[PDB]
Amino acid sequence: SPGNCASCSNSASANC
Amino acid sequence: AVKKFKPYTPSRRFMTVADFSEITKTEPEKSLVKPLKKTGGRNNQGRITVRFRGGGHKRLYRIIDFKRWDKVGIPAKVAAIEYDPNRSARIALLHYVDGEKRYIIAPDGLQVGQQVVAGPDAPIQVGNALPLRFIPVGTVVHAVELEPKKGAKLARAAGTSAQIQGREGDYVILRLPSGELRKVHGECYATVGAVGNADHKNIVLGKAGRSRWLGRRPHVRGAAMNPVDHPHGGGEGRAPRGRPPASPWGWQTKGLKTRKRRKPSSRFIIARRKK
Amino acid sequence: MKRTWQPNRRKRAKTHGFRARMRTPGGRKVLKRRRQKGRWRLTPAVRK
RNA sequence: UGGUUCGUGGAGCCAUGGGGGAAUCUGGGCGGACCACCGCCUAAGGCUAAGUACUCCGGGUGACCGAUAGCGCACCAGUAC
RNA sequence: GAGCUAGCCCUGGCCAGGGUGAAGCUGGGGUGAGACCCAGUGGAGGCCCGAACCGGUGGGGGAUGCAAACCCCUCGGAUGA
RNA sequence: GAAUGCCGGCAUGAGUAACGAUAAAGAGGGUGAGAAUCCCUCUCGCCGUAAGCCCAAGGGUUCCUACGCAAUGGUCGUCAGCGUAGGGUUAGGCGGGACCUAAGGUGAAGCCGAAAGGCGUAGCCGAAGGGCAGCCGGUUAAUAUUCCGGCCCUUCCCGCAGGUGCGAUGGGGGGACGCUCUAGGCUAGGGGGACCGGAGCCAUGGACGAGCCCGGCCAGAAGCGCAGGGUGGGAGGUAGGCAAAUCCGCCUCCCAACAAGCUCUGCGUGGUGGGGAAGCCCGGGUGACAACCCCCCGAAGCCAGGGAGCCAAGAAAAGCCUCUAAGCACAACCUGCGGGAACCCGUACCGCAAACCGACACAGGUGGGCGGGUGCAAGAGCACUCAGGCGCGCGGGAGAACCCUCGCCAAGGAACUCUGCAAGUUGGCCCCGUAACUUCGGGAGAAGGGGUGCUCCCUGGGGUGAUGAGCCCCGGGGAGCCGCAGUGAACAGGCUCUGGCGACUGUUUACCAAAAACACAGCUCUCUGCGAACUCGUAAGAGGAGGUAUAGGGAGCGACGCUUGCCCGGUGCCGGAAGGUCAAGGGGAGGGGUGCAAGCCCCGAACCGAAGCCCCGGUGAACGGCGGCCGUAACUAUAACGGUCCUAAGGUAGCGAAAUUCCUUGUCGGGUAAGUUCCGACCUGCACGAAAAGCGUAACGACCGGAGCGCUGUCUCGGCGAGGGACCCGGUGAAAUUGAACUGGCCGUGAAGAUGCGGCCUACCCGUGGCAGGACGAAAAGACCCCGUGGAGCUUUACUGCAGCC
RNA sequence: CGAUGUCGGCUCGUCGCAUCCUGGGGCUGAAGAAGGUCCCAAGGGUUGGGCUGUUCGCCCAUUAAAGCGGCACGCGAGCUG
RNA sequence: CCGAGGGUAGGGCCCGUGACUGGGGCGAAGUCGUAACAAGGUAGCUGUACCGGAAGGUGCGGCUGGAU
RNA sequence: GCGGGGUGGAGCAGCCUGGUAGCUCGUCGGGCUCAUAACCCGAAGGUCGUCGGUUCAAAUCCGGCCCCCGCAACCA
Ligand SMILES: [Mg+2]
Ligand SMILES: [Mg+2]
Ligand SMILES: [Mg+2]
Ligand SMILES: [Mg+2]
Ligand SMILES: [Mg+2]
Ligand SMILES: [Mg+2]
Ligand SMILES: [Mg+2]
Ligand SMILES: [Mg+2]
Ligand SMILES: [Mg+2]
Ligand SMILES: [Mg+2]
Ligand SMILES: [Mg+2]
Ligand SMILES: [Mg+2]
Ligand SMILES: [Mg+2]
Ligand SMILES: [Mg+2]
Ligand SMILES: [Mg+2]
Ligand SMILES: [Mg+2]
Ligand SMILES: [Mg+2]
Ligand SMILES: [Mg+2]
Ligand SMILES: [Mg+2]
Ligand SMILES: [Mg+2]
Ligand SMILES: [Mg+2]
Ligand SMILES: [Mg+2]
Ligand SMILES: [Mg+2]
Ligand SMILES: [Mg+2]
Ligand SMILES: [Mg+2]
Ligand SMILES: [Mg+2]
Ligand SMILES: [Mg+2]
Ligand SMILES: [Mg+2]
Ligand SMILES: [Mg+2]
Ligand SMILES: [Mg+2]
Ligand SMILES: [Mg+2]
Ligand SMILES: [Mg+2]
Ligand SMILES: [Mg+2]
Ligand SMILES: [Mg+2]
Ligand SMILES: [Mg+2]
Ligand SMILES: [Mg+2]
Ligand SMILES: [Mg+2]
Ligand SMILES: [Mg+2]
Ligand SMILES: [Mg+2]
Ligand SMILES: [Mg+2]
Ligand SMILES: [Mg+2]
Ligand SMILES: [Mg+2]
Ligand SMILES: [Mg+2]
Ligand SMILES: [Mg+2]
Ligand SMILES: [Mg+2]
Ligand SMILES: [Mg+2]
Ligand SMILES: [Mg+2]
Ligand SMILES: [Mg+2]
Ligand SMILES: [Mg+2]
Ligand SMILES: [Mg+2]
Ligand SMILES: [Mg+2]
Ligand SMILES: [Mg+2]
Ligand SMILES: [Mg+2]
Ligand SMILES: [Mg+2]
Ligand SMILES: [Mg+2]
Ligand SMILES: [Mg+2]
Ligand SMILES: [Mg+2]
Ligand SMILES: [Mg+2]
Ligand SMILES: [Mg+2]
Ligand SMILES: [Mg+2]
Ligand SMILES: [Mg+2]
Ligand SMILES: [Mg+2]
Ligand SMILES: [Mg+2]
Ligand SMILES: [Mg+2]
Ligand SMILES: [Mg+2]
Ligand SMILES: [Mg+2]
Ligand SMILES: [Mg+2]
Ligand SMILES: [Mg+2]
Ligand SMILES: [Mg+2]
Ligand SMILES: [Mg+2]
Ligand SMILES: [Mg+2]
Ligand SMILES: [Mg+2]
Ligand SMILES: [Mg+2]
Ligand SMILES: [Mg+2]
Ligand SMILES: [Mg+2]
Ligand SMILES: [Mg+2]
Ligand SMILES: [Mg+2]
Ligand SMILES: [Mg+2]
Ligand SMILES: [Mg+2]
Ligand SMILES: [Mg+2]
Ligand SMILES: [Mg+2]
Ligand SMILES: [Mg+2]
Ligand SMILES: [Mg+2]
Ligand SMILES: [Mg+2]
Ligand SMILES: [Mg+2]
Ligand SMILES: [Mg+2]
Ligand SMILES: [Mg+2]
Ligand SMILES: [Mg+2]
Ligand SMILES: [Mg+2]
Ligand SMILES: [Mg+2]
Ligand SMILES: [Mg+2]
Ligand SMILES: [Mg+2]
Ligand SMILES: [Mg+2]
Ligand SMILES: [Mg+2]
Ligand SMILES: [Mg+2]
Ligand SMILES: [Mg+2]
Ligand SMILES: [Mg+2]
Ligand SMILES: [Mg+2]
Ligand SMILES: [Mg+2]
Ligand SMILES: [Mg+2]
Ligand SMILES: [Mg+2]
Ligand SMILES: [Mg+2]
Ligand SMILES: [Mg+2]
Ligand SMILES: [Mg+2]
Ligand SMILES: [Mg+2]
Ligand SMILES: [Mg+2]
Ligand SMILES: [Mg+2]
Ligand SMILES: [Mg+2]
Ligand SMILES: [Mg+2]
Ligand SMILES: [Mg+2]
Ligand SMILES: [Mg+2]
Ligand SMILES: [Mg+2]
Ligand SMILES: [Mg+2]
Ligand SMILES: [Mg+2]
Ligand SMILES: [Mg+2]
Ligand SMILES: [Mg+2]
Ligand SMILES: [Mg+2]
Ligand SMILES: [Mg+2]
Ligand SMILES: [Mg+2]
Ligand SMILES: [Mg+2]
Ligand SMILES: [Mg+2]
Ligand SMILES: [Mg+2]
Ligand SMILES: [Mg+2]
Ligand SMILES: [Mg+2]
Ligand SMILES: [Mg+2]
Ligand SMILES: [Mg+2]
Ligand SMILES: [Mg+2]
Ligand SMILES: [Mg+2]
Ligand SMILES: [Mg+2]
Ligand SMILES: [Mg+2]
Ligand SMILES: [Mg+2]
Ligand SMILES: [Mg+2]
Ligand SMILES: [Mg+2]
Ligand SMILES: [Mg+2]
Ligand SMILES: [Mg+2]
Ligand SMILES: [Mg+2]
Ligand SMILES: [Mg+2]
Ligand SMILES: [Mg+2]
Ligand SMILES: [Mg+2]
Ligand SMILES: [Mg+2]
Ligand SMILES: [Mg+2]
Ligand SMILES: [Mg+2]
Ligand SMILES: [Mg+2]
Ligand SMILES: [Mg+2]
Ligand SMILES: [Mg+2]
Ligand SMILES: [Mg+2]
Ligand SMILES: [Mg+2]
Ligand SMILES: [Mg+2]
Ligand SMILES: [Mg+2]
Ligand SMILES: [Mg+2]
Ligand SMILES: [Mg+2]
Ligand SMILES: [Mg+2]
Ligand SMILES: [Mg+2]
Ligand SMILES: [Mg+2]
Ligand SMILES: [Mg+2]
Ligand SMILES: [Mg+2]
Ligand SMILES: [Mg+2]
Ligand SMILES: [Mg+2]
Ligand SMILES: [Mg+2]
Ligand SMILES: [Mg+2]
Ligand SMILES: [Mg+2]
Ligand SMILES: [Mg+2]
Ligand SMILES: [Mg+2]
Ligand SMILES: [Mg+2]
Ligand SMILES: [Mg+2]
Ligand SMILES: [Mg+2]
Ligand SMILES: [Mg+2]
Ligand SMILES: [Mg+2]
Ligand SMILES: [Mg+2]
Ligand SMILES: [Mg+2]
Ligand SMILES: [Mg+2]
Ligand SMILES: [Mg+2]
Ligand SMILES: [Mg+2]
Ligand SMILES: [Mg+2]
Ligand SMILES: [Mg+2]
Ligand SMILES: [Mg+2]
Ligand SMILES: [Mg+2]
Ligand SMILES: [Mg+2]
Ligand SMILES: [Mg+2]
Ligand SMILES: [Mg+2]
Ligand SMILES: [Mg+2]
Ligand SMILES: [Mg+2]
Ligand SMILES: [Mg+2]
Ligand SMILES: [Mg+2]
Ligand SMILES: [Mg+2]
Ligand SMILES: [Mg+2]
Ligand SMILES: [Mg+2]
Ligand SMILES: [Mg+2]
Ligand SMILES: [Mg+2]
Ligand SMILES: [Mg+2]
Ligand SMILES: [Mg+2]
Ligand SMILES: [Mg+2]
Ligand SMILES: [Mg+2]
Ligand SMILES: [Mg+2]
Ligand SMILES: [Mg+2]
Ligand SMILES: [Mg+2]
Ligand SMILES: [Mg+2]
Ligand SMILES: [Mg+2]
Ligand SMILES: [Mg+2]
Ligand SMILES: [Mg+2]
Ligand SMILES: [Mg+2]
Ligand SMILES: [Mg+2]
Ligand SMILES: [Mg+2]
Ligand SMILES: [Mg+2]
Ligand SMILES: [Mg+2]
Ligand SMILES: [Mg+2]
Ligand SMILES: [Mg+2]
Ligand SMILES: [Mg+2]
Ligand SMILES: [Mg+2]
Ligand SMILES: [Mg+2]
Ligand SMILES: [Mg+2]
Ligand SMILES: [Mg+2]
Ligand SMILES: [Mg+2]
Ligand SMILES: [Mg+2]
Ligand SMILES: [Mg+2]
Ligand SMILES: [Mg+2]
Ligand SMILES: [Mg+2]
Ligand SMILES: [Mg+2]
Ligand SMILES: [Mg+2]
Ligand SMILES: [Mg+2]
Ligand SMILES: [Mg+2]
Ligand SMILES: [Mg+2]
Ligand SMILES: [Mg+2]
Ligand SMILES: [Mg+2]
Ligand SMILES: [Mg+2]
Ligand SMILES: [Mg+2]
Ligand SMILES: [Mg+2]
Ligand SMILES: [Mg+2]
Ligand SMILES: [Mg+2]
Ligand SMILES: [Mg+2]
Ligand SMILES: [Mg+2]
Ligand SMILES: [Mg+2]
Ligand SMILES: [Mg+2]
Ligand SMILES: [Mg+2]
Ligand SMILES: [Mg+2]
Ligand SMILES: [Mg+2]
Ligand SMILES: [Mg+2]
Ligand SMILES: [Mg+2]
Ligand SMILES: [Mg+2]
Ligand SMILES: [Mg+2]
Ligand SMILES: [Mg+2]
Ligand SMILES: [Mg+2]
Ligand SMILES: [Mg+2]
Ligand SMILES: [Mg+2]
Ligand SMILES: [Mg+2]
Ligand SMILES: [Mg+2]
Ligand SMILES: [Mg+2]
Ligand SMILES: [Mg+2]
Ligand SMILES: [Mg+2]
Ligand SMILES: [Mg+2]
Ligand SMILES: [Mg+2]
Ligand SMILES: [Mg+2]
Ligand SMILES: [Mg+2]
Ligand SMILES: [Mg+2]
Ligand SMILES: [Mg+2]
Ligand SMILES: [Mg+2]
Ligand SMILES: [Mg+2]
Ligand SMILES: [Mg+2]
């Protein structure tokens, strides 16, 4: 998931 | 003789406890105890200055008589031998013919019911206290003052003893528990005999909880930390030291001597310790 | 879950109160500033 | 070592943390290492108005603002929150 | 700023019920005396099962939420570090 | 006119999502302008170790009553924790203060620091700990251990009587203590009664009954009784308890001991004072002259400072008692009795929550006590239910897709998939029975089975009582009865075989990782002789430790078993009174400036001159490192063997395609119909290897592999059903997003992926429910990557400083 | 680069034809049967399983056959991870 | 009721076989060294321990079945 | 992609600094021994991987080619 921290777009919820 | 346990839990496999054979009295002398201010390794700033301390059993401090020249000539009776949680030795309760009650630490072989006494004219007998100059050469001895009237400092832990090697002016030569050869002033008091509870060193704590009971909090290796924390910190995966092994504060910790070089007592240490 | 504000009347007065402020140099500068600004209360109110 | 324009510079002067340590005018300091000569001044005690600075306060005046401006506040604002 | 969190200090409190059955002790056997064996008693333990309590393993839901970390099912510890 | 500009206003999305636990509602009657929503009644459902009750914190009038409905309330509202107003909180005994100390804080003395300030003995402060005197009922719309009633008690002042060497911030005793287990006797609480009191009831086939339903107590001073706790008496000596001491301590002597005596609690009784149900009738009245009795169960509470065991060895101070010193013995103190005196603050209400902490009347968080009954082996578990409290502040219909939660399924049974993920299965108790291996404990609930309800008959032991009856608790045997099914509902393990890692129970990235990571007992090295080393601090001062080498610090390794080889050339550390280098300082050959000169001033060689470095040694569980090429045996192949180069020394034992093996799905064997995984082997180990430990290892594991049995909707392959939504109607009514829009398909073109340009094709205008291919859809000025003479953490034999140490 | 979500699987298709099968053919070193090779043909069809994240590949049991490619290595506002 | 035996589950013994692996016996003329028999050129043997391509070596203690 | 190397039969010096190829083993002849090995006395064998260049002169210095080990191949 994008999500966690290797990628960064399209893919998980709010955090920022 | 340590007491073993059957392997009915993983920890009971190896746990050993003292036999408590010599103990004859299981509550302290109310007039000789005061509360021990547990510190947790914190100083008056509130800062941890000795790591990994705290959380042990509650304790009462038993006042010990480390200057037995306080009562020269007045014999006492050994009334009991009791457990002291503030030290490895056992302590002995003394009833002086004075009516005064004091605690000394209990030498090996001291039998309840015997008399002890202190002074220049005392019999060379287990439990008596004399200035070092009056004890025969060859006598093993404990609770040795290091300077006259300053209090017993040497050979106090369970089973330890110093042995008198010879005399040299106002000084006797002692072999300390560490094997160091030192000159101690002859006027210094000492108690003939070794400290009791020699079997102390053969106790196997057996589990982690037993270290917790003693106030010893878990010690964490420098290798387990990060560079902000310790010279040995970091590395990708495990990692050898990668430098001369070091304390958290930078200084080397394998062999680096740390006694102050210009210390005035060097004139009195004959030969540094053995082994 | 347990949130960060856990009101305690004794803790509030002993930490931020008038007499805690006056005890230290930084505490007095707080009162000095809040007076100069015209603050209606120099110090948190707490029932006691 | 600091001060001065002076950052070790030919580095004096003024001050002083450490060491050594006088003299009372035929004594002492200074004039940019030092020396001579020629001058200037009297250290290691103290006080001293005025001319100078500021604007919480009062007043006078604006080729200052005019309610998103002018103080954060023209109004119950260092308030509500 | 340690009213969150982390450690420590002082002082209090809490841990249903059920299971296993160490040492010791007693009796019996054994022996020169012993070690030891058997039974009973006993009730040890970072022992076992399981609420409270403390957790947060797997899955599903939730995802402008009931909630800026929650809900359900399941799961770990539960006299101890 | 643009700054993802700032402030404000108003749009779009849209009458859309949503209206906050799926515990649930229906009718009747009231009130009112208006009622699903307020009040009352009946029926229904939900909690009941709470979703009931009582404290504490926090909150701060939210409490009670009257009058109100603009806003607040996710709808409505006549209602309300909302608006307005009036009312309401009563103490010598409850809590805190006028008492005591704990950590800590502060701090006459004293110490230290440029200033600010930091320490610090006594002392003072500091409590949910110690100490201290109130129990039951009644009363208000709202307070009550507070008011009232009954019955008790405390301290202070004064007085009287009797007694006594009185007297203290001083001495002593006591207060005063852990964990686990636990005796006897009580009480709280509870079950039963064919006994006692009670308004009634007879239904629908039977019952007028030893029937049903309701209740059968609470408090109490002296005394007494039962049960416990605490406590020896006397004398002589005395140098210790920093003065004194008749006290306490120590020695001796006589008497007394599982007693008794004395003293102190608990429980019972106790003069007395209260309470008192169902049902009926309108909170009240009746019942009622209410009765208030017997049996059983029985605490974790009480007697209590009880008993036993264990090691990890379990606050202080005051009250209280005793001793004496000044003093004073007209006093003073003690004891009894009498009169008087007794202050300040809190008290409403919420309190697992709509009133506290979370912006909300928020499915979250919040410490202590009470927490009834029945059945299920027990229990605070589970189901139902009492007292009490609730139906969760939008509703009404409908009966689509699809989603959520749930039930079932023919045949098959892991064929699903990264993976049996998920869900089945198993499931409690009693009995039978249980393997390798093992550290002899374990493995173990191994595995696997059988039993389980009801009725009758016979009978063994316990508790209470009496030894008996009754009640209650553990059982034993025999004969039967019913169903598909007897832990008939609910709560309640699937199992086995075999590897890897870690010994184990523990700990961790609050909020993506619980692990093989950390810790851990244990092992080793090393430092430290005590004003220790080390750590914090400018210091004083602390910690270390009121410890003393069987101790304390640092480091690695990580139960246990068997072990841990070779290299000291480099780095580190240790030892080394020589030698080499070496700064300030000493020394002063010899120069220089200036002056008529005495002199003043400046430079200055040899030489003496620390630590450090050089140098000489030691040292591996210190940092670390542990070869290459060529040849050789009577088949071949391979080399025990040899030659030579190099090194400080050339990897030993053990292990090995491994959590390490690149080539690689190595090769062979096992398991499968089939095996890139797995297990067992082999060894040309790209690139294991011995405390960054090597090889094993019983037990343990929500760790990670592989296999099998059981069973299944995982699947072939889907079907049906339930409820909450989605849908329709009434009420309330968001959101991100948005240059404007009159916003089609193909093939091309275009900054290279076009609704918007070209050519063609297609297309009447506007919606609703649906699906997600496009609008290079939304979100977040890409985390990857580069660039910036941008930043920050970290390292070191990078540079340069500083602390610290020499 | 003020974001054009990145392998594979699943689901859902659709297109190309350089055709794997099925239909029609010519040549054959085509006796028959069965093959070989080339031509026409895209209507429809193109299995289940073991291993591996795999795409691919190998293997088992079958089959008329077990085709090859494109569609942002088709398809994450469709799922998985 | 018992009951051949069938079925489920878990044990014990024997036999055969197994990638690979351990040593053993034997085999006309292989390779390395020379341990033992002479004091076998270090007297030998020995129980144990450790080491080494190999026979062996060395330690500790023992035997004479040891020469002179 | 960068680095080192190629010389009597084997394993290595010489290459840096141009003129001179050396060390151990092996091989050949002769001793010693009954004989073999060990041992002792003599001797032989290399145009320096190859081609091209600089130079008076190349193993040596510089290029190309052949070959042999070694290191590297990272961010996606
Ligand atoms: Mg994001
Ligand atoms: Mg043991
Ligand atoms: Mg044992
Ligand atoms: Mg065990
Ligand atoms: Mg003892
Ligand atoms: Mg005391
Ligand atoms: Mg201390
Ligand atoms: Mg302090
Ligand atoms: Mg420390
Ligand atoms: Mg500590
Ligand atoms: Mg002791
Ligand atoms: Mg000690
Ligand atoms: Mg001395
Ligand atoms: Mg030890
Ligand atoms: Mg302790
Ligand atoms: Mg330790
Ligand atoms: Mg550790
Ligand atoms: Mg680390
Ligand atoms: Mg780390
Ligand atoms: Mg830090
Ligand atoms: Mg750093
Ligand atoms: Mg560091
Ligand atoms: Mg490191
Ligand atoms: Mg690391
Ligand atoms: Mg590594
Ligand atoms: Mg290491
Ligand atoms: Mg290293
Ligand atoms: Mg270091
Ligand atoms: Mg140091
Ligand atoms: Mg020493
Ligand atoms: Mg928290
Ligand atoms: Mg907040
Ligand atoms: Mg709190
Ligand atoms: Mg408070
Ligand atoms: Mg408080
Ligand atoms: Mg507080
Ligand atoms: Mg404070
Ligand atoms: Mg304060
Ligand atoms: Mg100040
Ligand atoms: Mg004001
Ligand atoms: Mg303030
Ligand atoms: Mg200056
Ligand atoms: Mg100057
Ligand atoms: Mg000076
Ligand atoms: Mg004069
Ligand atoms: Mg003059
Ligand atoms: Mg004059
Ligand atoms: Mg002069
Ligand atoms: Mg001057
Ligand atoms: Mg001048
Ligand atoms: Mg002048
Ligand atoms: Mg003067
Ligand atoms: Mg002057
Ligand atoms: Mg305005
Ligand atoms: Mg405005
Ligand atoms: Mg304006
Ligand atoms: Mg103003
Ligand atoms: Mg403004
Ligand atoms: Mg205002
Ligand atoms: Mg707190
Ligand atoms: Mg518990
Ligand atoms: Mg059991
Ligand atoms: Mg038993
Ligand atoms: Mg016993
Ligand atoms: Mg346990
Ligand atoms: Mg169990
Ligand atoms: Mg167990
Ligand atoms: Mg969870
Ligand atoms: Mg699950
Ligand atoms: Mg979230
Ligand atoms: Mg659950
Ligand atoms: Mg458990
Ligand atoms: Mg513009
Ligand atoms: Mg802007
Ligand atoms: Mg704006
Ligand atoms: Mg704005
Ligand atoms: Mg705005
Ligand atoms: Mg406006
Ligand atoms: Mg608006
Ligand atoms: Mg509009
Ligand atoms: Mg609208
Ligand atoms: Mg819409
Ligand atoms: Mg919504
Ligand atoms: Mg909702
Ligand atoms: Mg609601
Ligand atoms: Mg619920
Ligand atoms: Mg539900
Ligand atoms: Mg109805
Ligand atoms: Mg209704
Ligand atoms: Mg209504
Ligand atoms: Mg209405
Ligand atoms: Mg109502
Ligand atoms: Mg009705
Ligand atoms: Mg509030
Ligand atoms: Mg309203
Ligand atoms: Mg309204
Ligand atoms: Mg109004
Ligand atoms: Mg509203
Ligand atoms: Mg709401
Ligand atoms: Mg009305
Ligand atoms: Mg009263
Ligand atoms: Mg008063
Ligand atoms: Mg205070
Ligand atoms: Mg106080
Ligand atoms: Mg108190
Ligand atoms: Mg009180
Ligand atoms: Mg009372
Ligand atoms: Mg009234
Ligand atoms: Mg006590
Ligand atoms: Mg005590
Ligand atoms: Mg206490
Ligand atoms: Mg009672
Ligand atoms: Mg009962
Ligand atoms: Mg006396
Ligand atoms: Mg009446
Ligand atoms: Mg309790
Ligand atoms: Mg008690
Ligand atoms: Mg006592
Ligand atoms: Mg214990
Ligand atoms: Mg105290
Ligand atoms: Mg008188
Ligand atoms: Mg008296
Ligand atoms: Mg007063
Ligand atoms: Mg009240
Ligand atoms: Mg709750
Ligand atoms: Mg409420
Ligand atoms: Mg609500
Ligand atoms: Mg009841
Ligand atoms: Mg049960
Ligand atoms: Mg309870
Ligand atoms: Mg409801
Ligand atoms: Mg609720
Ligand atoms: Mg419909
Ligand atoms: Mg069902
Ligand atoms: Mg059915
Ligand atoms: Mg089925
Ligand atoms: Mg199956
Ligand atoms: Mg099956
Ligand atoms: Mg499978
Ligand atoms: Mg499928
Ligand atoms: Mg079950
Ligand atoms: Mg077994
Ligand atoms: Mg087996
Ligand atoms: Mg097994
Ligand atoms: Mg095993
Ligand atoms: Mg066993
Ligand atoms: Mg056993
Ligand atoms: Mg069993
Ligand atoms: Mg097993
Ligand atoms: Mg039966
Ligand atoms: Mg029945
Ligand atoms: Mg279970
Ligand atoms: Mg681990
Ligand atoms: Mg573990
Ligand atoms: Mg292990
Ligand atoms: Mg461990
Ligand atoms: Mg545990
Ligand atoms: Mg986390
Ligand atoms: Mg947080
Ligand atoms: Mg976080
Ligand atoms: Mg966080
Ligand atoms: Mg875990
Ligand atoms: Mg960790
Ligand atoms: Mg660890
Ligand atoms: Mg170990
Ligand atoms: Mg420091
Ligand atoms: Mg101390
Ligand atoms: Mg073992
Ligand atoms: Mg073993
Ligand atoms: Mg070895
Ligand atoms: Mg070395
Ligand atoms: Mg060396
Ligand atoms: Mg070295
Ligand atoms: Mg190094
Ligand atoms: Mg030197
Ligand atoms: Mg190393
Ligand atoms: Mg290295
Ligand atoms: Mg090295
Ligand atoms: Mg051959
Ligand atoms: Mg070796
Ligand atoms: Mg291998
Ligand atoms: Mg391996
Ligand atoms: Mg490897
Ligand atoms: Mg491989
Ligand atoms: Mg591979
Ligand atoms: Mg294969
Ligand atoms: Mg093979
Ligand atoms: Mg191989
Ligand atoms: Mg490693
Ligand atoms: Mg585990
Ligand atoms: Mg685990
Ligand atoms: Mg399987
Ligand atoms: Mg399905
Ligand atoms: Mg439905
Ligand atoms: Mg309609
Ligand atoms: Mg509407
Ligand atoms: Mg509304
Ligand atoms: Mg437009
Ligand atoms: Mg338009
Ligand atoms: Mg359109
Ligand atoms: Mg269109
Ligand atoms: Mg193009
Ligand atoms: Mg186009
Ligand atoms: Mg168009
Ligand atoms: Mg055009
Ligand atoms: Mg056009
Ligand atoms: Mg068209
Ligand atoms: Mg619609
Ligand atoms: Mg629609
Ligand atoms: Mg779409
Ligand atoms: Mg889509
Ligand atoms: Mg799209
Ligand atoms: Mg775009
Ligand atoms: Mg798109
Ligand atoms: Mg920006
Ligand atoms: Mg950017
Ligand atoms: Mg960004
Ligand atoms: Mg990141
Ligand atoms: Mg990336
Ligand atoms: Mg780039
Ligand atoms: Mg640069
Ligand atoms: Mg630049
Ligand atoms: Mg930069
Ligand atoms: Mg500095
Ligand atoms: Mg981009
Ligand atoms: Mg954007
Ligand atoms: Mg974007
Ligand atoms: Mg032919
Ligand atoms: Mg076709
Ligand atoms: Mg087609
Ligand atoms: Mg692909
Ligand atoms: Mg492949
Ligand atoms: Mg293959
Ligand atoms: Mg065919
Ligand atoms: Mg394709
Ligand atoms: Mg394409
Ligand atoms: Mg491609
Ligand atoms: Mg590609
Ligand atoms: Mg793709
Ligand atoms: Mg996705
Ligand atoms: Mg995908
Ligand atoms: Mg998308
Ligand atoms: Mg899209
Ligand atoms: Mg993932
Ligand atoms: Mg049969
Ligand atoms: Mg042969
Ligand atoms: Mg021989
Ligand atoms: Mg020989
Ligand atoms: Mg020999
Ligand atoms: Mg040897
Ligand atoms: Mg050579
Ligand atoms: Mg060379
Ligand atoms: Mg040359
Ligand atoms: Mg030669
Ligand atoms: Mg040439
Ligand atoms: Mg040439
Ligand atoms: Mg990257
Ligand atoms: Mg990188």
